[PDB]
Amino acid sequence: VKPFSFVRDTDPVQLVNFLQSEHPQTIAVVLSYLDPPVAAQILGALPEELQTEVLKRIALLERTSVKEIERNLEKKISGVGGIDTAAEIMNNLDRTTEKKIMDKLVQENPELADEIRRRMFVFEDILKLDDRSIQLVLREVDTRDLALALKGASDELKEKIFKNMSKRAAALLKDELEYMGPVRLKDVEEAQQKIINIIRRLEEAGEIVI
Repeated sequence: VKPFSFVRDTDPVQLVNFLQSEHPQTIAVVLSYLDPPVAAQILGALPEELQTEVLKRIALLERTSVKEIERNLEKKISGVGGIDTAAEIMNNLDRTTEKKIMDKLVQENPELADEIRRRMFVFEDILKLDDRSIQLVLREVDTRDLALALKGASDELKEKIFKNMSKRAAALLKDELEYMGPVRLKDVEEAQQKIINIIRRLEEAGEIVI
């Protein structure tokens, strides 16, 4: 079973009560093991002074120093946490708290802040992109992944994507949808994740405009 799994079984406040007086690092460890919405809920309820530091430690969980990297590597060779975890927690925080943590990271860890922000991109964020960028992305997506990803998108996002496809691609997509049928929710999920990865890569290449 997974560590800290008894957390959803534990009380609400007594939970924040104990974590409050623990070392930030110890806090980072416990939260990085929980479902993000749960972690975001706890994080936002922690004393303001711990929020940023704890979020940063979650982001750099086993990357804190060259020594830590060297040690962790050796373990895996012989016998959790990270940027994604942090970004997922930030997406589930209330806007206000999220903004405060991001503003501080921008000031003290500008790079890490940038890694987290870019990792925070969700499928609906595609609505933030301009039409040209969207077309750029579409050329990198196969018909089936697109169809799957769309079964989990808002009608508005559906539209903005459609009006940006080539006539031939749109026809192929429509065909897929017609003979696709019901699908496992997790397929819709990885399809969207796949498109998101394409976006994350196209911006690392500095060719994606918001």
